[PDB]
Amino acid sequence: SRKTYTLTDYLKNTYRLKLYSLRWISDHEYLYKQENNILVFNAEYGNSSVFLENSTFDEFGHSINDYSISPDGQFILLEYNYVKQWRHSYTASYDIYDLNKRQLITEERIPNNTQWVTWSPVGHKLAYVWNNDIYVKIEPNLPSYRITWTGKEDIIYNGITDWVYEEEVFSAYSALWWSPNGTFLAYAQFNDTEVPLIEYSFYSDESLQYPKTVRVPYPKAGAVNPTVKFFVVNTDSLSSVTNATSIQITAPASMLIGDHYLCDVTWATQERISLQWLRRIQNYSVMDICDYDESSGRWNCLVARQHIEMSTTGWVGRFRPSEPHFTLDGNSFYKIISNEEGYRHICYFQIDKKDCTFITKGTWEVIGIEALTSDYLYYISNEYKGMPGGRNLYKIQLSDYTKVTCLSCELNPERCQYYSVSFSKEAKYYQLRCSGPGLPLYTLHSSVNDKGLRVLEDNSALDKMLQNVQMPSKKLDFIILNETKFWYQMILPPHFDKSKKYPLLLDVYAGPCSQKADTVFRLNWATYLASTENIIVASFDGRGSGYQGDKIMHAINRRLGTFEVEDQIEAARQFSKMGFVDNKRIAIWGWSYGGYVTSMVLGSGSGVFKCGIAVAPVSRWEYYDSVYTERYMGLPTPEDNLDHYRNSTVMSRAENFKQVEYLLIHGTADDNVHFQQSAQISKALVDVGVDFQAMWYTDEDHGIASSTAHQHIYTHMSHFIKQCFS
Amino acid sequence: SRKTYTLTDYLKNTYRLKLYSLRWISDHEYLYKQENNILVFNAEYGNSSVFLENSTFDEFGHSINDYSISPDGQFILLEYNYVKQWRHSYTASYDIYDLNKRQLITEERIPNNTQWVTWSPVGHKLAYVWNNDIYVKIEPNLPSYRITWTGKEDIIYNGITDWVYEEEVFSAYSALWWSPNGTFLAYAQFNDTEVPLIEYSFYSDESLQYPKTVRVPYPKAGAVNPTVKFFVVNTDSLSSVTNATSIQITAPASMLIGDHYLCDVTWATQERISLQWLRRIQNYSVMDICDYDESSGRWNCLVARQHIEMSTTGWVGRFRPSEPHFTLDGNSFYKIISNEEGYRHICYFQIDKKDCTFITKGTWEVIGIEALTSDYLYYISNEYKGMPGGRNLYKIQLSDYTKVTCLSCELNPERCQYYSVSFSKEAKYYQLRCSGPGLPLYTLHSSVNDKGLRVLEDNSALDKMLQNVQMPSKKLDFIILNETKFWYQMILPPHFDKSKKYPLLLDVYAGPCSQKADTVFRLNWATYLASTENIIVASFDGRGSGYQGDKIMHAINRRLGTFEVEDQIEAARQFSKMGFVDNKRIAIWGWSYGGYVTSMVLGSGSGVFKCGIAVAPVSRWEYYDSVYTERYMGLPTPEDNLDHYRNSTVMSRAENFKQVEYLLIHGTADDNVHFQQSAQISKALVDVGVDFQAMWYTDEDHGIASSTAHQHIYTHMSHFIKQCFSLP
Ligand SMILES: *[C@@H]1O[C@H](CO)[C@@H](O[C@@H]2O[C@H](CO)[C@@H](O[C@@H]3O[C@H](CO)[C@@H](O)[C@H](O)[C@@H]3O)[C@H](O)[C@H]2NC(C)=O)[C@H](O)[C@H]1NC(C)=O
Ligand SMILES: *[C@@H]1O[C@H](CO)[C@@H](O[C@@H]2O[C@H](CO)[C@@H](O[C@@H]3O[C@H](CO)[C@@H](O)[C@H](O)[C@@H]3O)[C@H](O)[C@H]2NC(C)=O)[C@H](O)[C@H]1NC(C)=O
Ligand SMILES: *[C@@H]1O[C@H](CO)[C@@H](O[C@H]2O[C@H](CO)[C@@H](O[C@H]3O[C@H](CO)[C@@H](O)[C@H](O)[C@@H]3O)[C@H](O)[C@H]2NC(C)=O)[C@H](O)[C@H]1NC(C)=O
Ligand SMILES: *[C@@H]1O[C@H](CO[C@@H]2O[C@@H](C)[C@@H](O)[C@@H](O)[C@@H]2O)[C@@H](O[C@@H]2O[C@H](CO)[C@@H](O)[C@H](O)[C@H]2NC(C)=O)[C@H](O)[C@H]1NC(C)=O
Ligand SMILES: *[C@@H]1O[C@H](CO[C@@H]2O[C@@H](C)[C@@H](O)[C@@H](O)[C@@H]2O)[C@@H](O[C@@H]2O[C@H](CO)[C@@H](O)[C@H](O)[C@H]2NC(C)=O)[C@H](O)[C@H]1NC(C)=O
Ligand SMILES: *[C@H]1O[C@H](CO[C@@H]2O[C@@H](C)[C@@H](O)[C@@H](O)[C@@H]2O)[C@@H](O[C@@H]2O[C@H](CO)[C@@H](O)[C@H](O)[C@H]2NC(C)=O)[C@H](O)[C@H]1NC(C)=O
Ligand SMILES: *[C@@H]1O[C@H](CO)[C@@H](O[C@@H]2O[C@H](CO)[C@@H](O)[C@H](O)[C@H]2NC(C)=O)[C@H](O)[C@H]1NC(C)=O
Ligand SMILES: *[C@@H]1O[C@H](CO)[C@@H](O[C@@H]2O[C@H](CO)[C@@H](O)[C@H](O)[C@H]2NC(C)=O)[C@H](O)[C@H]1NC(C)=O
Ligand SMILES: *[C@@H]1O[C@H](CO)[C@@H](O[C@@H]2O[C@H](CO)[C@@H](O)[C@H](O)[C@H]2NC(C)=O)[C@H](O)[C@H]1NC(C)=O
Ligand SMILES: *[C@H]1O[C@H](CO)[C@@H](O[C@@H]2O[C@H](CO)[C@@H](O)[C@H](O)[C@H]2NC(C)=O)[C@H](O)[C@H]1NC(C)=O
Ligand SMILES: *[C@H]1O[C@H](CO)[C@@H](O[C@H]2O[C@H](CO)[C@@H](O)[C@H](O)[C@H]2NC(C)=O)[C@H](O)[C@H]1NC(C)=O
Ligand SMILES: *[C@@H]1O[C@H](CO)[C@@H](O)[C@H](O)[C@H]1NC(C)=O
Ligand SMILES: *[C@@H]1O[C@H](CO)[C@@H](O)[C@H](O)[C@H]1NC(C)=O
Ligand SMILES: *[C@@H]1O[C@H](CO)[C@@H](O)[C@H](O)[C@H]1NC(C)=O
Repeated sequence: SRKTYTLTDYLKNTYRLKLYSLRWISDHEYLYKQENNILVFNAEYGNSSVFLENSTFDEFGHSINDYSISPDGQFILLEYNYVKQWRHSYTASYDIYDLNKRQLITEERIPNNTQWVTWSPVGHKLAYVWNNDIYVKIEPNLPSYRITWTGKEDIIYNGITDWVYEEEVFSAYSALWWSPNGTFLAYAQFNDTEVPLIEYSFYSDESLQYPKTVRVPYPKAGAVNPTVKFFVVNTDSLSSVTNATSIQITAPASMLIGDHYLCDVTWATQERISLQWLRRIQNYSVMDICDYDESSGRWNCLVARQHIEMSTTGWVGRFRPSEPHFTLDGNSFYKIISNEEGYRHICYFQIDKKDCTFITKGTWEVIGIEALTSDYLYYISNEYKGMPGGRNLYKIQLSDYTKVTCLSCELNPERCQYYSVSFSKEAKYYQLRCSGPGLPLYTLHSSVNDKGLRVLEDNSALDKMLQNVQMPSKKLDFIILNETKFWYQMILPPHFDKSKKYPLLLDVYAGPCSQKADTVFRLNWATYLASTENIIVASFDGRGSGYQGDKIMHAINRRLGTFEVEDQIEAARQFSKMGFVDNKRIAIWGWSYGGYVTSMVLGSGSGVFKCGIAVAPVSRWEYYDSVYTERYMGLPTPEDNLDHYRNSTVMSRAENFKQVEYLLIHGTADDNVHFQQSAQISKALVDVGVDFQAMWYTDEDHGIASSTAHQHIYTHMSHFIKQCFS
Repeated sequence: SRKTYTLTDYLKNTYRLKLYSLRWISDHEYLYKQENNILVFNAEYGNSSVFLENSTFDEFGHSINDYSISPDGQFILLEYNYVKQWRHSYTASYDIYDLNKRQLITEERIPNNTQWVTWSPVGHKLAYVWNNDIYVKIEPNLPSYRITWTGKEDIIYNGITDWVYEEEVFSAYSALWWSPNGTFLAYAQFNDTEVPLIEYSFYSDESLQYPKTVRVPYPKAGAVNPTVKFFVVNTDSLSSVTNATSIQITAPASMLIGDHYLCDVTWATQERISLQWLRRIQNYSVMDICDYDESSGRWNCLVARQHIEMSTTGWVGRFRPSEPHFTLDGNSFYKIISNEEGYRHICYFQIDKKDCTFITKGTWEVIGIEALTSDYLYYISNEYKGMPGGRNLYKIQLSDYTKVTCLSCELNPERCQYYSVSFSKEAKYYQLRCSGPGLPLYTLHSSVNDKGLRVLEDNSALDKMLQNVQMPSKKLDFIILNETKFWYQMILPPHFDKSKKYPLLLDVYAGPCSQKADTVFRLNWATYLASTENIIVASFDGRGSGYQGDKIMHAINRRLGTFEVEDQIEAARQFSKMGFVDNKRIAIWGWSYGGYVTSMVLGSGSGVFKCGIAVAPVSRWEYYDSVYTERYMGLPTPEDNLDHYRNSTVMSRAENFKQVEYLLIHGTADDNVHFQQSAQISKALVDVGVDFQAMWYTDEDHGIASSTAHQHIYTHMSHFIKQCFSLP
């Protein structure tokens, strides 16, 4: 009855989801990138015009992998010679096209190997980083003003983050923030002088005679961290005969007393900036609010105007303290924080008042604040139907907190229970993005009355393609572990029959604040497994899970490798007793933190799992980065948590691996979870005489995403899974 | 009843081959260590006495890894804190024990982390290397004299070899040579300033937070090679000048013209030293004979005493130029070189006459010269029965070369066909060591009449245990191709039945001058595969193999990855034709050069082999060291042999791997055949979407010899072979 969704369909991307990536250029229009050009759309009516046909550069001489139009609409930044570095970082060459004269700028161009570029928020000023220093161009074709002169590879970073700040703090390579109208350029400076370097071989193409050694400043748990400083420069004052003057904003004293991090920067007004700092022991943070002083020329951060955010049950924030949303005058702000009961809700602050007022409450949480107007605060939460894995857009009336309206819950309940949003500049319009449980649905709306203007993309095409294939279904439900309920999902094989017994694969991650049971529609490996191999692929969110309150999330505080691994086993245990689950054929697999939990479960002696696959797993927390690890584990010292750091390794369970079939996989050029972690696991298994399966991927990183490697690993894992299940 | 030889038997070393390791301290006595008490024996009567009691060093605070008694036997060097490095090199701590006063010396001790220590050949002088510099101690308790000040980590090596000289040039770590009576100390100096570094991670124990990066000066094919200098210093002047001058002996001009190597150094007399040099293009070699000029205090090498040795079809020597053996007076010497018929035989040289006189036969080869007396010259060869895989001890009468006697051939023809020997200091006695085809047998003889004095060890214990197990058998024979015979061996399952069809595993190496078919008795993995799994494990010595003449050994000159590979495929076809092999279950495996061949065969498209396993394989010759690679391949340049370098990689045959089951294994800390080699193979396979099996071994080197790692790899390979053959 029709074909199934095969491995090749997945690996070759036969059935592709359509998207609608737009970028608002004002409160009324937005740009829409296409294959052959770029169009500007009028949100009110839906009509459009061509901004440029790309063919404008058919003879540019280079392949452009990205365009960036000045908020001005007068210039286009052309990026090419792209070279990826870490998850967000990369280098590239840049050319600027002057749209006024429709001519490429030939003078004073951006240097090759530029690390980062960004237009100012309003006109056409540019700030970029080259060789670790900051540069500013007031006009696209004029000479640049050198802002910093201390940049030095692997030592001093100006305007860009180092490895650990890029990955675990800002999730970005950029370390510069323009003020609202472009007057000031704020930036951070990182000093990795005493930060140890992780080193690993990179083999490159066959033609390279000698392997090269990659070295990157990377702080593992307890090691020396990079230090940070913050500055602000006035881009309207830069001379040309004189060096630029950058003003530093330091302290707070409660932070300077020891190791700390800069964890958030958000401008409040044209002359007021907010900064959030976090102590190395991540259960205490402080927000400073600094104002410019023309007469003194400094940036003053009045005490009494700062706000302390701490936690007695765990760390601060889901992954870091939340971003504040300042009112128009910048005298007050809204921000998500953990309420008295441990659930995250919106709290309303006055910049000089100590206590804030929660404007939302209940046993559910706010995911994020998306827009703020004098009229309403728009946000996304999982309140609807009490489903932690679902998400809807709401608006709360700032004059009457009793008037909360769900703007997406009812649009199409059967198809849409998971949304994300994108508001125009002043929130006059918003694009809704439904991503499950049905096919993605993109729509446009107007805020004044929340009218549904039009459908932007409904994936009707794809829908017609899948009706011809035996697709699996998704069951989202829960089980109860003494008092508390925990959710799980199952990707079910076509024509599922509870009378029949199916082999089950536990797909796991389970890191702090993770969520693997949700209402999102996915076309992945699990789809193939259930559709072609008739394997049920389950996922479970137990202790440590997010979006359900701190009682659940902080349950594994200072105790990674305990409750989240046990709950994973407990869940698997209840699944086996279900009846439509063959208890003799149950497997488990995960990537990264998921590889860690997979490995820990397999070495627990549960006897529940037959086989398991660990990809790029963490094996012992002392090998992982400081920011992430310490957030949950504290410091690896005897005074603190060294004992648990030593009790939660994978290698300590080696002996228990004699009862299962294990497949260990890792990319040799993994800069995140070092290949070292899996090399130590295999050595421990060898020392105990445990046979297992292994696969290394040379020169692949944490994503093992090169086209051929991606195909190889899934092909290799599939053989392993069906071999185990047959 | 009666069990077979199980994997565990092999992995747990249940059946052990007893040995009899002795050390001659004179022409009449030898030392024999019994794990606890080191006693000394009298060759003549066999009576012994304790030389050093068991407890003598208890409370030492350290475990003695090894002992070393000085020539005059007055002192003993205690080696502890051993830390292995490469194949022969290792660092350690040392203490000297005064036997004259039963005192442990505590003054001016040898430094910790000392790289190498050696007694003078006479007396009790000492020469050691620390931080790449040479130091000399005239008296065990007195302060040392520094000889070199140029020592520099990974840059300048004094008295010790760099990586490639240790592994490929000398097959030894030490780079210093005391003169016979100990007056002079000769040494070489290696400058690796311009030599590229191979870098790889070493993870160490779990406790190490950040992995260490190992970097070793290692010249790959065609890269810059270390340069060498040779010096000779007079140690008897150390206590009179403050800074004794090291006299340099350079040239030859024919060598200085371009890249070269110092390949051998041996003293001829108290004042005569011979040096052998080899051009980077290893088809030309020169030996200088230099005499000390008591007048100018310099060392001069007369050109009339210079001996050239070149090759028109291949390289010089089996792996390098042959070592000379000088007559007592140093005016003439013997040396193994290939004759006009391509066979390696011993010829007699006079130091100032260029034409040498061959003293041995033809259709076979001399393996090595073992001892030289005024009367006879003793050597080992494979002449007996025309079996290239057998080894026997002979002796030829120096005054009449027609008089040659075999001393080992007839001792026990059924049990012994492979011998090695150890002569006493003046060749008055000698121990014979038989290693196959029966169980090892050690005997002691007196050279006067070659009379057998007694049996030192006959492995009677082992013999008994084995009569209680179904052991496999071994067949050694040959096959004829293009009218040339090629030898092979097969380890046959118990109760072999030529009427049945057995699965077969081709055990390969096949490197230049290699020999995998011989008479040696072995208790290894193959023993288990045959005995327990009933699999036939075979080996074939094809073109390129050694001990059979240059016609066969040089067949692969400048052509690695060809004939040698094709011949292993033919061997499997030839074995199949024998009628007792299952055409559907033929596999192949190898280690190192054997991994390269296994891989090249699996990617050949033959379809003779179902599955294969490659351990630490070479994948492309441009990744292997210069000395070994260039010897057979020349330079990887377009003007020379680059085309074949590029045409002989394993990666270029990845597509062909879709039709076979492949298992690739490699140690991550392999300093010899770099992990890089397998890393590029796996990547090539991933690039064409071919599935395969893999296993890396964290921190294991080329030997993957750690106890746990050893048991693990053989256990893993067994699962693969059994699964491939549908066993058990
Ligand atoms: C080992 O071999 C290297 C060659 O790679 C030798 O290094 C070379 O040493 C000479 C010393 O005469 C250097 O020349 C000097 O260069 C400086 C420039 O900084 C100049 O001021 C001096 O007047 C002189 O010309 C040469 O640069 C250097 N080459 C390299 C690549 O380092 C080294 O001496 C050898 N060591 C031994 C113990 O043989
Ligand atoms: C024992 O004698 C040897 C041989 O003379 C001494 O070695 C030599 O020592 C000098 C000075 O330490 C080395 O440096 C030289 O410096 C000059 C001037 O800067 C420069 O022009 C030369 O190129 C060289 O770098 C010299 O290279 C070195 N030569 C050798 C063969 O080692 C040694 O220092 C003496 N030991 C004692 C304790 O006096
Ligand atoms: C980046 O951060 C560095 C420290 O992590 C700053 O530096 C400071 O710390 C070093 C120690 O690493 C001090 O000492 C250095 O010099 C002495 C003497 O030469 C050495 O003995 C010592 O080992 C260090 O190499 C420096 O004195 C100190 N710097 C200053 C200016 O006092 C570094 O300045 C900083 N860079 C920037 C741009 O902020
Ligand atoms: C999209 O079209 C509008 C004009 O649309 C028409 O007029 C509207 C009032 C309404 O009746 C629609 O149904 C009609 O189709 C463009 O508006 C013009 O914008 C330019 C500058 O951008 C301005 O000079 C004109 O005065 C505007 N016209 C009107 C009537 O206001 C708009 O520019 C179009 N957007 C794009 C991206 O093409
Ligand atoms: C081994 O024993 C000999 C003793 O030899 C004896 O006489 C022989 C003719 C023969 O009958 C043997 O069986 C006898 O045991 C020791 O030889 C002595 O050596 C010392 C010098 O070291 C010498 O001064 C003595 O005269 C020798 N003894 C005789 C009788 O001549 C020899 O030392 C013993 N070696 C060991 C290692 O124990
Ligand atoms: C960035 O480099 C490009 C390419 O130049 C080459 O590659 C560089 C990495 C470096 O190795 C240069 O020496 C190479 O020439 C520059 O583009 C120009 O390209 C033309 C032809 O392709 C060449 O004749 C020019 O010399 C190159 N450079 C200049 C200044 O003309 C590009 O200009 C460089 N970026 C900047 C800001 O100059
Ligand atoms: C701006 O500041 C920079 C950094 O101090 C100055 O540049 C350095 O000037 C010194 C002295 O001339 C040179 O030795 C360095 O090579 C320069 N570069 C660096 C990175 O230090 C620069 O001179 C200053 N310019 C003005 C106008 O004051
Ligand atoms: C961008 O913001 C800056 C800072 O508020 C504005 O600059 C100020 O302009 C006022 C004029 O009303 C001056 O009195 C201040 O001295 C300026 N401050 C500084 C630091 O220069 C600027 O006007 C804003 N830009 C625009 C286009 O409105
Ligand atoms: C933030 O974390 C620190 C460190 O875990 C807490 O301080 C420690 O608390 C434990 C008891 O819970 C004591 O044994 C230690 O002596 C305390 N100090 C240190 C340096 O470890 C601190 O209480 C936490 N803050 C909050 C608000 O809970
Ligand atoms: C062994 O070493 C030398 C070998 O040259 C012997 O000969 C002496 O050598 C030195 C040169 O180093 C000359 O100055 C002496 O004249 C040589 N001796 C004679 C008698 O001419 C030396 O005799 C031997 N030393 C020992 C300890 O045996
Ligand atoms: C040893 O082999 C080398 C191979 O490099 C020979 O080198 C040269 O001479 C050959 C014969 O005349 C030429 O065919 C080669 O092209 C040339 N090699 C180079 C790099 O130019 C060398 O002659 C041989 N020596 C002997 C004695 O045969
Ligand atoms: C309660 O549930 C948790 C996890 O669901 C489990 O670890 C624990 O044993 C149960 N009982 C108690 C008293 O905590
Ligand atoms: C060698 O090292 C040990 C341990 O550090 C030390 O006790 C001993 O004195 C050292 N010996 C020498 C000769 O330096
Ligand atoms: C004949 O050539 C060699 C012997 O010279 C032999 O090994 C081979 O099998 C035969 N044929 C071919 C094509 O090599």
